[PDB]
Amino acid sequence: DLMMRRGEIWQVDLDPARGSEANNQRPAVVVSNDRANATATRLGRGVITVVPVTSNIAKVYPFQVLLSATTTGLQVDCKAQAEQIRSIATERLLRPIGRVSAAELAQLDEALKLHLDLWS
Amino acid sequence: MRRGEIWQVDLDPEANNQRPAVVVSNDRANATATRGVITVVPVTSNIAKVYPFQVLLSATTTGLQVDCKAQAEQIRSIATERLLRPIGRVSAAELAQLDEALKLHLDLWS
Amino acid sequence: DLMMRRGEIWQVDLDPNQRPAVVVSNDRANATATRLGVITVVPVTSNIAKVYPFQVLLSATTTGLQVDCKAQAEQIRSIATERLLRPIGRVSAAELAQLDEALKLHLDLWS
Amino acid sequence: DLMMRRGEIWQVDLDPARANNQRPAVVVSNDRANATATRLGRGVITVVPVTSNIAKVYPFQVLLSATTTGLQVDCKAQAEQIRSIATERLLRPIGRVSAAELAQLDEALKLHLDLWS
Amino acid sequence: PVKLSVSLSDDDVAILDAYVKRAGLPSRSAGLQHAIRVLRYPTLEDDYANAWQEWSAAGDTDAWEQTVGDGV
Amino acid sequence: KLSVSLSDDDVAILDAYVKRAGLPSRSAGLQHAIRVLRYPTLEDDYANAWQEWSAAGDTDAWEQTVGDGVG
Repeated sequence: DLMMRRGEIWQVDLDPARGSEANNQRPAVVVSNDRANATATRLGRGVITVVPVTSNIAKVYPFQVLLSATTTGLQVDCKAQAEQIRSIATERLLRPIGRVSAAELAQLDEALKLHLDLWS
Repeated sequence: MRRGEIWQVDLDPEANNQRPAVVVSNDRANATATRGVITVVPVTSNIAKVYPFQVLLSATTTGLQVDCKAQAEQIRSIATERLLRPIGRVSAAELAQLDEALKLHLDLWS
Repeated sequence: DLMMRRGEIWQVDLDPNQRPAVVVSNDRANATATRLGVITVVPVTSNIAKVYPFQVLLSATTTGLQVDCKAQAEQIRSIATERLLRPIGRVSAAELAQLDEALKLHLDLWS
Repeated sequence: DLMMRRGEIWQVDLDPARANNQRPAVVVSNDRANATATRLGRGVITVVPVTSNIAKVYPFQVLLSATTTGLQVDCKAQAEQIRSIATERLLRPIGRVSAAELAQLDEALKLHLDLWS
Repeated sequence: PVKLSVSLSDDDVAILDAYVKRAGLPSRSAGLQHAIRVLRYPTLEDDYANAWQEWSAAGDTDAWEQTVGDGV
Repeated sequence: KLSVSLSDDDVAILDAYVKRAGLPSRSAGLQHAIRVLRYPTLEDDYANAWQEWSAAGDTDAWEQTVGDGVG
């Protein structure tokens, strides 16, 4: 029951021009709070905040979280990059994929707190 | 590049498309960013309303000409090459308010 | 002169127009009411596209409501005993527990 | 816009034809619903009618003591007459029951509706 | 009745006490019961708006108004 | 640190929320709840803030950065 909410993974368009412009097409985890998200869904339009996700695992940093294909619905194992967090218009949402596990979501909260210096 | 500084940001792909923003990514990510993005919060001079996810930055300490507000709900990570020049920095109190606004918008416990 | 008990789905007559509703007043008050009187009911509708937290999904049964319905606790009403025509059926104990929770949510009650 | 709040006494119109069957009633629906109905200017409020017949006060009814501002005579809230009504039937606010009276009304509603634990 | 020891910041306890005074509640515990229910139903306001809109939109529900004066 | 008294159903709701949200403690759950009590019109605040943002053209202004660091 994906409803465009926090922790959900959506395929989004991150190209400035969009249209027939190829690539910059990435999965992303919604990290904006669900009062904002629910408002955007009620209005049919809004500005959400997402963490881009990449299939290029490479070197994993403490501000990134490993997301498993077994739970997320992604085709391959991926990595959420909290250091790439960005707000986008809901027009750039393309397709719901699934959501991160509760453990993955907890560690994404950690990674966000680290990247944004919000550890207390 | 340090957290809390207001910088002028190049938003070109042309002419004069530059706007101030507050740096919110931590100082060490800022130091290693070109290995690359800096996470900033946009700032606007329209302060008719200030919402709980937004923070007023007082022209006394900003370096901006007028009181502005940081819109934490519009947080964005941008290419480091877009950070043109520093304009100023928020106070410690304004930066704490920005911390609270970021935790609110991103649903982060503390 | 029939007895009406909590959790029973009844067909009510809204004439000065016939609708199902779940009895939610307690059985002592109901037994008194048949002799006096009003009974508190929760209207039931067949519009189940969305079931909000103050509403309860009532699954269809063969002898009762033929289609899935929902009890709308946010529309709770006390109506004259004479309007209570016939029993349609009984909500399950699970459905009635959910209805208790919906009533406490709507009326700001705890425990 | 007058904000309807739980535990406050409003003068309500209970006539089907909309005939001077107006009488006080205590708002008992929760304040999230109440504030939504206020903000939108439409909705449904759940109230408990109040009567000036205080002959006998049963455990499902609550004695409301008179005030200088609201009801000028003692009354009783009849939780057994609870009903939901359109917001336009709420005419004007009269007053507000005490905290103790509102707790009493909680117990009266839980008793009448078998919501006790 | 379950009892808990919890850690809340000074600002958080100030917010809770303000909600308690605001809602005329007898204790921080009652305040926290209200808070937990709010946690359980995050979109309750919109839920009521939509439920009322569907109810009023259905013509088969106006008949219920005929009972508004029952028992009184 | 305080001591509160809640019902079994209250603690069950709180634990279900903490579990679903991946929070580290019941105190964290209660912190979320209090933060929700804190801002009653936050949905409205977001609607109005987005309206200001769009009315000023700022999404068009900042949209050239939406692909930075990725791809």
